[PDB]
Amino acid sequence: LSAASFQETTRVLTDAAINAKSDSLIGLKENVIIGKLIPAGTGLSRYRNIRVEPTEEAKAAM
Amino acid sequence: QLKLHQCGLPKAMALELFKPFVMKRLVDLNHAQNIKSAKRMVERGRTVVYDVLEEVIAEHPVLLNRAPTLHRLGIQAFEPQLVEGKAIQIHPLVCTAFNADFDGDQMAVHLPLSAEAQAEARILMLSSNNILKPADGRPVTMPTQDMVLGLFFLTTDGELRDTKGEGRAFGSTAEAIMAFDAGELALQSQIDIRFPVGTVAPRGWVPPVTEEGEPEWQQGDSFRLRTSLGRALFNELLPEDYPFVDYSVGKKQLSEIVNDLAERYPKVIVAATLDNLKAAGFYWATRSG
Amino acid sequence: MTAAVKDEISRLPVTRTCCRKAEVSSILRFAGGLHLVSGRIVIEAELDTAMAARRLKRDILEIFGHSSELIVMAPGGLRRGSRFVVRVVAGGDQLARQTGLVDGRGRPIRGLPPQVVSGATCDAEAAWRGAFLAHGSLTEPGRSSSLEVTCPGPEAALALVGAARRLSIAAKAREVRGVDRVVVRDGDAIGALLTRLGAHESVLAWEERRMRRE
Amino acid sequence: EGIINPPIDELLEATDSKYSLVIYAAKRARQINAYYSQLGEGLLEYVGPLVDTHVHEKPLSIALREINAGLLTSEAI
Amino acid sequence: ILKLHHLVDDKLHARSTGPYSMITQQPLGGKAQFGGQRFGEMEVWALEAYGAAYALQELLTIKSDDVTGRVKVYEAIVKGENIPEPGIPESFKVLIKEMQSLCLNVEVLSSDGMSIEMR
Amino acid sequence: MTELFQELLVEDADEELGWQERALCAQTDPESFFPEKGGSTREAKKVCLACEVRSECLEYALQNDERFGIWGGLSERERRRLKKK
Amino acid sequence: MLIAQRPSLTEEVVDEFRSRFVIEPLEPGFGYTLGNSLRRTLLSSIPGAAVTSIRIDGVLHEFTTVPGVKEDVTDLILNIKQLVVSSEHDEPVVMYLRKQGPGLVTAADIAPPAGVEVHNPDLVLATLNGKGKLEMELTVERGRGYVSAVQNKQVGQEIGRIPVDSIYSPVLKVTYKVEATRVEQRTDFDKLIVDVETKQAMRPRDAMASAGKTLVELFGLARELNIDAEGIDMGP
Amino acid sequence: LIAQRPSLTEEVVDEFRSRFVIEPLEPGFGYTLGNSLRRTLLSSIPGAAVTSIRIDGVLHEFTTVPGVKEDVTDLILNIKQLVVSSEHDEPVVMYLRKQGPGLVTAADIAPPAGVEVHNPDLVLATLNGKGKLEMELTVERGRGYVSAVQNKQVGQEIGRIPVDSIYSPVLKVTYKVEATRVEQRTDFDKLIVDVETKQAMRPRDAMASAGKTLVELFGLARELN
Amino acid sequence: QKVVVDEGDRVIEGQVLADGPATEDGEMALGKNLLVAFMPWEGHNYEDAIILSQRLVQDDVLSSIHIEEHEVDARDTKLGPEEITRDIPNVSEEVLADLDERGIIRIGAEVVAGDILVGKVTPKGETELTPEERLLRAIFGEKAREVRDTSLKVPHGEIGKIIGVRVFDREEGDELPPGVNQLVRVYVAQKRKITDGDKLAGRHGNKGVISKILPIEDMPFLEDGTPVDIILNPLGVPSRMNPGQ
Amino acid sequence: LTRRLVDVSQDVIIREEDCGTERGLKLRIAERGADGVLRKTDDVETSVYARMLAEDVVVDGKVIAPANVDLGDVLIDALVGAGVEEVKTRSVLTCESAVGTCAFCYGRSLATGKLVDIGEAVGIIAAQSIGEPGTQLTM
Ligand code: SF4
Ligand SMILES: [Mg+2]
Ligand SMILES: [Zn+2]
Repeated sequence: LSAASFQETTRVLTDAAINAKSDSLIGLKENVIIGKLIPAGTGLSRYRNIRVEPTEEAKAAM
Repeated sequence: QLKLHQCGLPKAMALELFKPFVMKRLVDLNHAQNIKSAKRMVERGRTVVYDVLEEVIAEHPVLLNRAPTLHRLGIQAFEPQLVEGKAIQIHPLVCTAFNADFDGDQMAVHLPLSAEAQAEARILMLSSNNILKPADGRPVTMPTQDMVLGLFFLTTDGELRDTKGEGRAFGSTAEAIMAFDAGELALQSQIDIRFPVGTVAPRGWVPPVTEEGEPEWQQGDSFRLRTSLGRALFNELLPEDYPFVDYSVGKKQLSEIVNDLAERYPKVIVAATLDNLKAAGFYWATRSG
Repeated sequence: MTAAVKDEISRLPVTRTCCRKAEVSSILRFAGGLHLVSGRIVIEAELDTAMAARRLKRDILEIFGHSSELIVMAPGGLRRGSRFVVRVVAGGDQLARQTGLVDGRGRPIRGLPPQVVSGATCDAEAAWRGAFLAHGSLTEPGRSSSLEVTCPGPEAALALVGAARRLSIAAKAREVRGVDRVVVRDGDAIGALLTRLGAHESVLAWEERRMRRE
Repeated sequence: EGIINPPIDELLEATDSKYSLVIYAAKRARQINAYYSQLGEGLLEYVGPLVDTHVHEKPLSIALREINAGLLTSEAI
Repeated sequence: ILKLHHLVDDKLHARSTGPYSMITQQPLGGKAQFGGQRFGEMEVWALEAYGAAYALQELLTIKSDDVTGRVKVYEAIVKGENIPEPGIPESFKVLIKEMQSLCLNVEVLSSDGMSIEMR
Repeated sequence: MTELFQELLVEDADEELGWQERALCAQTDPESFFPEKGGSTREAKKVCLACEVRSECLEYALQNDERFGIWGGLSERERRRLKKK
Repeated sequence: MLIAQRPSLTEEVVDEFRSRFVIEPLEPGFGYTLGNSLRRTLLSSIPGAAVTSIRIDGVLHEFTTVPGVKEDVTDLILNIKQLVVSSEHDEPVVMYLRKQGPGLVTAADIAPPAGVEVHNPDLVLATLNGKGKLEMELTVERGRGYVSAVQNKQVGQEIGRIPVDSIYSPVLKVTYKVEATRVEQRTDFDKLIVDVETKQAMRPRDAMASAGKTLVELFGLARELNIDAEGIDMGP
Repeated sequence: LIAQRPSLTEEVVDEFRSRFVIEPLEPGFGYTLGNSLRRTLLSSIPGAAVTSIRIDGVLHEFTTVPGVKEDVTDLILNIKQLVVSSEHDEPVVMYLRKQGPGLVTAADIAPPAGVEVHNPDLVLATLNGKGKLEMELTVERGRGYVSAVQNKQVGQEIGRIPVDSIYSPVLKVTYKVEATRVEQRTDFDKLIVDVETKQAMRPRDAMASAGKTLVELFGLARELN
Repeated sequence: QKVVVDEGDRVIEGQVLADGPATEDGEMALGKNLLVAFMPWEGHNYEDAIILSQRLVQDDVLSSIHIEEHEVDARDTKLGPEEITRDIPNVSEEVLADLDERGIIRIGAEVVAGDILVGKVTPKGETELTPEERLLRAIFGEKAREVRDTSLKVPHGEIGKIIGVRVFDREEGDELPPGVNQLVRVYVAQKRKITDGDKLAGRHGNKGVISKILPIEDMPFLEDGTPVDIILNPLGVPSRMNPGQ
Repeated sequence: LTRRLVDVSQDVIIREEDCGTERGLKLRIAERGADGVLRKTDDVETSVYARMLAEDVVVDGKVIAPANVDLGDVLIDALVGAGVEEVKTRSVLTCESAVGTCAFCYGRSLATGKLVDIGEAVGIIAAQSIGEPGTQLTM
């Protein structure tokens, strides 16, 4: 996908069709193309898997 | 007049971008009965619509951009405020980042919507957090023209200048300013000024005044320094803890000082100091001659 | 007699925005008025309850976005009844136009605002609650409470009767000596109405009092 | 006052980096907005705000204020 | 001093919603219409360098191509609630159809190897 | 008292859809204007008596010829006899 | 005509002797019309009293050093300058400083005559060591504003009389700025902020009142040309 | 210590130009007073000016009338220079009627009782042998500059043409601070303010109005107690 | 075009009788002579910006008249021909107040964004309506006219007077294209004064956008009290190597 | 040129805190002068600043600079004073991280003056920084 979107689309596509290559969507360009979160910055799974709750003291106060 | 984290939008553009928010808000305050009447009122441009717009627009960052975007400092988030006219107002300091001139350039404005987009535009991309350049680490948000000139005229030696005074001793900077108002003192003449306890002595400052049985502290001791009124006024712009500068400030020295400030101080203090330097530079560049 | 009832009603928490708007409009219409002085319109609302004035001021500030003064000097002059008066001078015209008292760039609306009418049952009962807080009484002189609340002009009274009808609660408008009110006489309707308004302890006390005496 | 406050350094003292702070503040802001939207219903879900607010204040500002004050916690699931 | 024919009256334009194109459903371009400003490659690179993923995702999906997401975003804004999650842009589907018309057997898989069928 | 100097001089709407907006009954229980069962037709008649667009309401009702409710301060058979006269 | 929006003045107090006044909402312009005039009249149009010259015993006009005193002559003069005094006699009046022995010589040891007062006796003047003696004469008189050291009036009058700069004005520092204030109606209306810092004797409010009185008199001077002339009326 | 107080005296250069000498002021104080007076004079002196016109056979500004040498847009610029003075609070109307060849000089305007036109030698238009000018002018009161979109009323007819209004009787103001060293044993100043008005009022009245405007602000300053 | 000659003057061959768009007495005149001072002023002329005076707005020193033309045509369709008429289906008469008897706006009438210049109606034919709209129609008893409105409206952000209207009718011998039955053109003119954001320049390649317009009383003034009309930045002269200015 | 540079090096992002590697580049500082006194090399602000030390430096049986430090100007001045010329720093060219690179080998982030974060996108920044000044180089 990235190679095709760079340049020489016809040659890249006809080379990938014969080999039956599979794209795993690990880069930035592919994720941008298909429209999901890029795997960098705030799009990583380290940061997005959390739980935000008030402290017991704060909830008790209000 | 803007701050380093502010921009000015024309009210037509602001009302067009923020149409749904304004409609919701003025249906919420009972200014309109439903969405249809609210949309009609917004489209026809009534009076209350702008009053509501000026409060829905608060604390909602907008991303400003100029093409070509050669590096990531070409997109930056600013807090918008309404202005009268049809042209966007931009802080003079950020121009070098955008490579923006005022000979007829144009810029584009985008509006984040979701909470994540606002958090990113407010924490990552804010304008007063991007002093340094990613290429080499030297500041780009720095006083460049008409401010370097003012700060150079303020802090420079009177080689061929008409230096009046040249031997007077003053008890404070206020007295020096009072003498300057009358035609008795020059901004570049050398005089002895006494400073209060708070000030920090210049780096170096090899002699703590020779004594016998009475020490001195690096801070909290009043000392007399022989300098010009211009340097005394320039040192009122820098933070309270910064050592006295006491030397002519071109553009290399200003870059060194700004880099030191960015390295050693928090971001709010650095932004405030940059605003102070900008204001003083313009003020003393007008009277530079 | 009614001080505890009005205290309980004032202390009742409220969440929905439309009901708060209806309550504010009702109280302003009944126990409020407008004055054109110094070329500007000022809204003055007189209440004789401790918490009700604070509640009205908070509602105005929250939903309508305005500031009030909350003076305690008695317009009556006795200063014993604690005749609280809440005032709105800044943006008074906007508040009057956006709360239903005046609409269409014309005369003040005699009845309740059209927004309050033809609304959900919650807004109808909120309007009745505001009307009771503003003016009203619970006499119980003889056999029935005579839960009478006075209104300015036949329009407000008959609008209150209509709102009460939507609650499946009987009511009757009446006029005497040039002043008109809405009253409900039978005990069952009184109890159901007071229960709907939100008061609980007063409702019980009235229930046991009526059952024991009758 | 405004976008400048609260200072970014004080916030970062309560988290690991900017990237985690963005998600943390955004999630709290979504919780506050969801609580406000369904306030008309009588519901027990979502909580806050835990600080004194204005008439109409953006939920993100309130979330950042609570984060700075230290009234929240973050776990990893 | 001369007065040039570059008046600001004819330079200012803004948009929140307007006409859309036919084949690909992105906002129309120009100023005679309402028109949308372009977000080219360089701006995408700048946002990627900043590390802003959610802002980029919303710019690329629920502002240009996500046909069913535009109306939902507008409704959410007007009713005052949370913005919904983005979908999948129409341009990707058009691209897949164009490649399939060339006798190329494209197919998007799940965590296991089963096609999603793209509706 | 609180007359606002007969609508005062502060107005920004400067727009009116029609004579519907000046209807007084809109500030009043709609149900009372359609007496069911036997009902009564005098209180709402009094309400209509003070309406400022009574003539317009009567004219529109007659032109469209509604045979229900009370319009322009008149009930069904008053309208019928006026139509027949 | 009519002003149509009456400006008002409000005060804020920072320290015991620092204030910040805000005047708003001023018409377009009118922020610089009465800003610089306010600053000038505050700084140099208010009477006061101050020291004019000294005569330290045993020291000529040479400022090499003061025997028996740790501080040099420049420090002594600067310390004397910070002294705040009040007086009533038009002619200059002389008072004597007679402190002696090792220790600390402060302003509380002066012996002012009748009609002259010192408003900060706790001020430090110098330090004495080695059983030295400090004999001084201080001449004080009245004036306005800041006047530099009056040079030698008569060369042969005496030997040791050192003249000094005189700061008569109670107000020490003044600054001002203007901003835009109005939001509801058309903007660009001016708001003026004036920051004032005086000395221990006078309060900023009195200085502002005196400045207002002086300017009112000065401009009534011009108004007297034709009293029946239409201006900008204000109402209340 | 100096007891002498300031004083103001007048000198007349010509009919509409005066020089006011104020002395003896404190040192460094003349420039501020001079500039304050200059700003007030150039800003807030009330007057009167034409705020609208309508011609018999004209619908808008971008057209020409038969028999005249100039467009309507080039006649609006000529009547914008009329120096009129009015005593009526409400708007007043004047009529201009001319027939036959010649010049429509400003003196041909026939004003009602109460208003006056002070430059009767201004040239508005030139008419040939088949042209007649019948025009109606409106005069109001105010101060400063009004941009002809404030002069647009709600019920404007198609034939009414609003016009820019310039209410300013003052023409040129300057000042000179002679450091005369007035002999008082010390340093002092001598301010000299030169005022020229545009033949609508006399400089004494302009100075009096400026002083009356300026005394009020410092009056609300002095009431701080 | 203005006139130069007088009613009695004698003209020789080639002499000038009337000027042009931007000529003054027969010679080119593209701008105005303004009193300029070179100095940096409070940062309002920072980096090529320009500070102007208010005297250039009072006296229309830099004002210009701009004109625009709008076109609309009525043609044939499947369901009969379109019509240019004043009877717009559902709009208040207040909107249809300045329109002429032919449905075309009247000369001399000012317009603002949203107003209709030509009233046009196109037939649409029978269509299915959603249940809610059907119930609304039943409540209000209105009837679909079978024709929708396609009038010509001024674009967004436009203003001005109406200078002229020109109408061609295919049945009046006019040579309209095939399929067009009627055509109409409307001319809208407006006078623009100089405002910030506008771009000025000189003859030596020194351009800049106006970023400030100060009052007359706070411009620098010479010894006799004459304010300066424009303030330029000196820093742009030496680095750009154009000492000609 | 910038398009090509961005494409070749887009998938280079930080994905670790430390790979534990001990390998590094030998970078020279303090070129010997003709006077016999060590003087800091001219091109050090863009060669050794903002870069960690792979192995600790030991002189006179001490620790002149501990391992894994930012290596600012103070440390360089101290090293030059102590009489040191070559230092074994850490660079991406010698990173053993199994996934991408790691923050320690990359070093400090020049845009914020702090250690690069675990989600940073360094390839795009490098491409943009290299390509931006290409409009000033005489063709
Ligand atoms: S006359 Fe018609 S509009 Fe008026 S109150 Fe009666 S029913 Fe309503
Ligand atoms: Mg340029
Ligand atoms: Zn590594």
